[PDB]
Amino acid sequence: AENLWVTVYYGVPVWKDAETTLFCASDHNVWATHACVPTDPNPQEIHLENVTEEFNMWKNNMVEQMHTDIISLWDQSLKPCVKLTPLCVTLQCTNVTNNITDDMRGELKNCSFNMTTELRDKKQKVYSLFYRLDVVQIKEYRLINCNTSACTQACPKVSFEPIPIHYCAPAGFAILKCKDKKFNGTGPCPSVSTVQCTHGIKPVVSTQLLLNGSLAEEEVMIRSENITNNAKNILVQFNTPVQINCTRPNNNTRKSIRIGPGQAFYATGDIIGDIRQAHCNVSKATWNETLGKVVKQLRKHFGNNTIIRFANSSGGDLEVTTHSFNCGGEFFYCNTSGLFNSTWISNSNDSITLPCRIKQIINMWQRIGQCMYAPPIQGVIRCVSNITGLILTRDGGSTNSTTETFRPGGGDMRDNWRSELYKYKVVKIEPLGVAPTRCKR
Amino acid sequence: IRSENITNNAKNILVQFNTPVQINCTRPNNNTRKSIRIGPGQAFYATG
Amino acid sequence: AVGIGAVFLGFLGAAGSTMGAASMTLTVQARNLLSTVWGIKQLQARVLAVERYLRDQQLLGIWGCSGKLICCTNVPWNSSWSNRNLSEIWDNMTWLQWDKEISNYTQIIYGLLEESQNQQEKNEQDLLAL
Amino acid sequence: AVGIGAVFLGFLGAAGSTMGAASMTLTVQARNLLSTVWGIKQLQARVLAVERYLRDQQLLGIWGCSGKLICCTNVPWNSSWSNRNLSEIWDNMTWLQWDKEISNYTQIIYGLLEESQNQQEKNEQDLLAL
Ligand SMILES: *[C@@H]1O[C@H](CO)[C@@H](O[C@@H]2O[C@H](CO)[C@@H](O[C@@H]3O[C@H](CO)[C@@H](O)[C@H](O[C@H]4O[C@H](CO)[C@@H](O)[C@H](O)[C@@H]4O[C@H]4O[C@H](CO)[C@@H](O)[C@H](O)[C@@H]4O)[C@@H]3O)[C@H](O)[C@H]2NC(C)=O)[C@H](O)[C@H]1NC(C)=O
Ligand SMILES: *[C@@H]1O[C@H](CO)[C@@H](O[C@@H]2O[C@H](CO)[C@@H](O)[C@H](O)[C@H]2NC(C)=O)[C@H](O)[C@H]1NC(C)=O
Ligand SMILES: *[C@@H]1O[C@H](CO)[C@@H](O[C@@H]2O[C@H](CO)[C@@H](O)[C@H](O)[C@H]2NC(C)=O)[C@H](O)[C@H]1NC(C)=O
Ligand SMILES: *[C@@H]1O[C@H](CO)[C@@H](O[C@@H]2O[C@H](CO)[C@@H](O)[C@H](O)[C@H]2NC(C)=O)[C@H](O)[C@H]1NC(C)=O
Ligand SMILES: *[C@@H]1O[C@H](CO)[C@@H](O[C@@H]2O[C@H](CO)[C@@H](O)[C@H](O)[C@H]2NC(C)=O)[C@H](O)[C@H]1NC(C)=O
Ligand SMILES: *[C@@H]1O[C@H](CO)[C@@H](O[C@@H]2O[C@H](CO)[C@@H](O)[C@H](O)[C@H]2NC(C)=O)[C@H](O)[C@H]1NC(C)=O
Ligand SMILES: *[C@@H]1O[C@H](CO)[C@@H](O[C@@H]2O[C@H](CO)[C@@H](O)[C@H](O)[C@H]2NC(C)=O)[C@H](O)[C@H]1NC(C)=O
Ligand SMILES: *[C@@H]1O[C@H](CO)[C@@H](O[C@@H]2O[C@H](CO)[C@@H](O)[C@H](O)[C@H]2NC(C)=O)[C@H](O)[C@H]1NC(C)=O
Ligand SMILES: *[C@@H]1O[C@H](CO)[C@@H](O[C@@H]2O[C@H](CO)[C@@H](O)[C@H](O)[C@H]2NC(C)=O)[C@H](O)[C@H]1NC(C)=O
Ligand SMILES: *[C@@H]1O[C@H](CO)[C@@H](O[C@@H]2O[C@H](CO)[C@@H](O)[C@H](O)[C@H]2NC(C)=O)[C@H](O)[C@H]1NC(C)=O
Ligand SMILES: *[C@@H]1O[C@H](CO)[C@@H](O[C@@H]2O[C@H](CO)[C@@H](O)[C@H](O)[C@H]2NC(C)=O)[C@H](O)[C@H]1NC(C)=O
Ligand SMILES: *[C@@H]1O[C@H](CO)[C@@H](O)[C@H](O)[C@H]1NC(C)=O
Ligand SMILES: *[C@@H]1O[C@H](CO)[C@@H](O)[C@H](O)[C@H]1NC(C)=O
Ligand SMILES: *[C@@H]1O[C@H](CO)[C@@H](O)[C@H](O)[C@H]1NC(C)=O
Ligand SMILES: *[C@@H]1O[C@H](CO)[C@@H](O)[C@H](O)[C@H]1NC(C)=O
Ligand SMILES: *[C@@H]1O[C@H](CO)[C@@H](O)[C@H](O)[C@H]1NC(C)=O
Ligand SMILES: *[C@@H]1O[C@H](CO)[C@@H](O)[C@H](O)[C@H]1NC(C)=O
Ligand SMILES: *[C@@H]1O[C@H](CO)[C@@H](O)[C@H](O)[C@H]1NC(C)=O
Ligand SMILES: *[C@@H]1O[C@H](CO)[C@@H](O)[C@H](O)[C@H]1NC(C)=O
Repeated sequence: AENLWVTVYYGVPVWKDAETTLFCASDHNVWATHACVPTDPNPQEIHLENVTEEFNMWKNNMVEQMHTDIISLWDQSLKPCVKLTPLCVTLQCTNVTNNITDDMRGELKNCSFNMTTELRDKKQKVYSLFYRLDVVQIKEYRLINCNTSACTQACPKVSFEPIPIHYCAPAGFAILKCKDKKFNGTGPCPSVSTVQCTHGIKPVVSTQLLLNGSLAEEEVMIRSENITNNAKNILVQFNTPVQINCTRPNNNTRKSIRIGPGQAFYATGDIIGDIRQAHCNVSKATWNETLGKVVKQLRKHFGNNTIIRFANSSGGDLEVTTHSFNCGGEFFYCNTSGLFNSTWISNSNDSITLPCRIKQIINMWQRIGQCMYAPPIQGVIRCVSNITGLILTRDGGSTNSTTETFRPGGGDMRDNWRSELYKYKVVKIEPLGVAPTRCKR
Repeated sequence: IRSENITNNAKNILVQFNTPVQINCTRPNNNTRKSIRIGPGQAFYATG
Repeated sequence: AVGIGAVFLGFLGAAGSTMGAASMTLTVQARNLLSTVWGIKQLQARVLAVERYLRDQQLLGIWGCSGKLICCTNVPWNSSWSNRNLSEIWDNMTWLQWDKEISNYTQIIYGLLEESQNQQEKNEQDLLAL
Repeated sequence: AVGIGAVFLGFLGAAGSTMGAASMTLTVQARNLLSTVWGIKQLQARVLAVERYLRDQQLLGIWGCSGKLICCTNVPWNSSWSNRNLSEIWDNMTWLQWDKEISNYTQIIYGLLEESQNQQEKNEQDLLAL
């Protein structure tokens, strides 16, 4: 009676969730663009009407792929140049006290040691300036890493500056982007587009502060996998940036020592002029306004008549306890204590200065047994950056008290990538379909 | 009993049993182990 | 004829369109399907895509619809699978919604198609025997 | 309708069966064909399998039997190849024995099939010219 018959169609627009491997698209650097394809001058986007998709930032497979690719590129970049095997010798060290302030006392050590030469039957006597965090007493000191493993030197010619990278999908797969504002990273998105691939993402490595990121188009956004649980970090995205100016003012000097055939070690000769502490500056009124916006948004989730406290970091390693970043090739670790120190109750030109330290022996990723020795940078260094987000954690959270305390956090670098790839997902097409029609073979 | 060419004496003979024979092997010395650090993250294990 | 622009449809430009309108853009989707360790991964992805395409082509051939994008068959449509009439399907619904609705009636349809094709082949072979 | 179970025939399940019964399980065999240094070996094996499948499909298409598992043709059967009747072939012999028997008469059959297909195509082209 129906007289309707099955009919097969190939190439229908139907897709499903899937996982695959995206490839490069990017316009001497650590993040090698040589093995990455050039990007198209005019990217294309197709807005899908009447299509509402499901999104979840906390179960995105692209973050893991990005992390693995970044680590792999990092590993490849450090291969073809010197390994600092002979650096582990007994060092005779003294204090540096030539034109220093009251806060830099004991932070620098003038050390002398013996070293090999190009000929294996000759030795030389050399000296260099080391940081207090790099040497451990055995008047005799040794490098911190020799009792764990020998490890390489940073390679002078490659630069650490991040560059954008785009991830484009293979054939048979599509990338869907959610353009709905106020999207908190999980749930249904009604506005959807198909993009060949994403906007340029800078792999910025930092802790406790997201630098050179993206800004929300509507207002401050707060995201968390389970806001009720205190064990999950909270990601805060600003709508406007906060300028921060960091500097190392010491006039450093660099010298080269030939430690073998075609092998040179770069040491710090001496500092010309006064010695002062590297430090950063951030505006006070702008920070206060940003914190006001943040607490206003937090009151939406944590009650309207609750006291919100910003306090100091709990503790642990220097990297997790301090905002760690790279400026001008030098690794800064800084004590963001003057920022997250206040309490908020429901109801000109000075700037906050953070004095802070530099390091040379680096364990970038959370791994044990591989360092990275950064050669010194000659001369004064200054660098300006934008702060566009925060990674907070709720302390305690019991029902005994009516006050919520938030502290800075970090450590894991997957959260840094999660803040950029939150609005993208990958799907695979299902060309085959069956429908009713009135033929008969 | 299996062999590629049983007549030839240059070919090994494989014998497969139908039941096993238990064998008990032992070293009864109470050895002691110590570690010597021979370099950065390199340890050699010696008999004390 | 002077002042009107022209453009081409995208890979998934007809996703939001109705089934009747979306069925006229099968070639745009069909064409896209074909086209140290990183090289291994790319080669594996390409080989997997080729294998999937070959499997789809073989499945189409098993039903007797080889070398066609649209091939309407002899299997009748059961009312249990869907009760909506044609007017409410090809003019008021999209392909995604249709796939969602009948997602739990596909394997039986495939089996019926295979059996019908086998019966047709047997009947044709018997007819050619005369 | 209660008291009996159901199982599915496996790969090469009809190897010992007669040709007539074994010809009804072509799909199970057909479907199986498609689906650091070790990765190279596996990729090479997959590519070789794909190439073999494509070569077989091209050979089938050359004879005009494209997209078909059973395709009976116009070439008459010579008595020299085999004098056995149908009753002694499709009901008393297996595919392995049949392949063993006529192993030395295959290339001539392939050439005859190719020539017959070429002649049929030429005749069809001549007919369509009118
Ligand atoms: C957030 O973004 C902002 C802006 O995008 C970033 O700020 C920029 O940072 C870059 C990199 O530090 C900086 O570019 C440098 O400017 C210096 C001053 O002009 C240059 O001297 C420097 O060139 C040296 O380094 C290059 C490698 O990066 C070498 O290729 C080049 O030859 C130079 O090296 C010579 O000099 C050194 C030092 O004397 C010596 O050791 C070498 O042997 C060689 O002789 C770069 O061009 C931009 O100027 C910054 N822009 C602004 C507006 O400040 C900021 O860093 C980002 N934030 C984070 C956290 O990354
Ligand atoms: C670090 O120590 C070295 C060695 O003691 C210092 O180099 C000496 O500097 C004095 C001048 O103050 C010269 O007279 C000596 O000849 C130098 N010694 C050598 C071996 O060259 C160096 O000045 C010290 N640097 C700092 C910052 O204290
Ligand atoms: C570099 O090596 C020389 C010798 O090759 C060291 O001088 C010796 O120092 C020890 C003390 O550790 C004395 O007991 C020896 O008598 C010294 N020998 C000579 C010939 O002077 C020198 O100390 C080494 N340099 C450093 C910085 O340790
Ligand atoms: C978010 O976290 C809270 C706190 O853990 C979860 O609620 C708890 O769930 C566990 C499950 O075994 C219970 O034992 C606790 O008693 C619950 N505590 C409270 C305060 O409810 C909550 O389920 C999480 N959210 C989701 C969606 O899983
Ligand atoms: C951070 O702010 C301090 C002031 O709080 C700056 O110190 C001044 O720096 C200027 C340089 O142009 C000098 O002229 C002043 O004499 C300094 N004043 C004091 C009190 O130190 C410092 O330079 C700023 N640093 C950065 C990186 O912005
Ligand atoms: C960070 O540095 C920038 C530039 O080095 C500062 O911006 C300058 O501020 C002065 C004083 O208001 C102006 O005269 C300049 O025109 C500004 N230049 C630029 C490029 O903006 C900024 O004030 C500094 N911020 C902090 C907190 O130290
Ligand atoms: C956050 O502020 C507290 C309070 O000042 C810091 O606690 C101090 O820690 C130092 C050791 O580094 C002690 O000498 C002080 O006595 C402590 N203060 C008090 C009042 O007891 C805490 O260290 C700060 N956080 C970080 C990461 O430095
Ligand atoms: C981070 O900065 C804060 C603020 O300067 C430090 O807290 C001070 O620590 C010293 C320790 O010598 C105390 O004497 C001060 O009283 C502390 N200030 C206050 C306001 O309590 C803190 O120690 C710094 N972090 C680290 C690890 O040193
Ligand atoms: C910090 O943020 C400001 C504002 O977002 C940036 O200035 C903008 O830069 C973009 C570059 O694509 C321009 O299109 C805008 O017109 C600029 N806006 C203003 C108000 O200047 C600035 O470049 C950022 N700095 C860093 C280092 O990222
Ligand atoms: C098994 O081994 C025997 C011993 O080698 C083979 O017999 C020999 O074959 C060689 C071939 O040149 C002769 O020169 C010897 O005189 C033969 N000796 C004997 C005692 O027969 C025998 O052929 C082997 N079996 C097979 C199947 O090859
Ligand atoms: C192998 O056999 C010998 C005996 O031929 C065993 O020696 C005895 O071991 C037991 C251990 O429980 C002692 O109590 C006896 O006193 C031993 N007797 C002698 C004569 O040595 C030996 O232990 C056996 N070893 C194994 C591994 O089975
Ligand atoms: C170097 O200075 C530090 C800090 O004042 C002090 O603790 C240390 O004992 C000094 N070492 C010397 C003078 O050898
Ligand atoms: C190396 O020395 C430091 C300080 O002396 C110590 O904390 C660390 O545990 C040592 N490494 C190992 C592998 O024991
Ligand atoms: C915010 O995230 C929660 C997570 O459970 C989700 O339920 C909610 O729908 C999100 N907000 C919006 C507007 O979708
Ligand atoms: C650092 O020292 C060098 C060498 O004396 C000098 O040329 C340069 O001007 C100094 N830098 C500053 C900022 O004074
Ligand atoms: C923290 O805030 C309190 C305000 O009560 C202030 O007295 C103290 O100096 C601040 N400390 C820092 C390190 O900013
Ligand atoms: C081997 O020596 C250790 C240390 O004295 C002892 O604990 C252990 O029991 C000894 N082994 C035997 C089998 O007695
Ligand atoms: C989207 O849906 C509306 C009604 O729900 C319909 O009028 C419109 O045609 C649809 N979009 C397209 C591209 O057909
Ligand atoms: C095996 O052979 C016997 C006799 O040759 C025959 O009866 C039997 O049917 C054969 N097996 C199958 C599965 O046909």
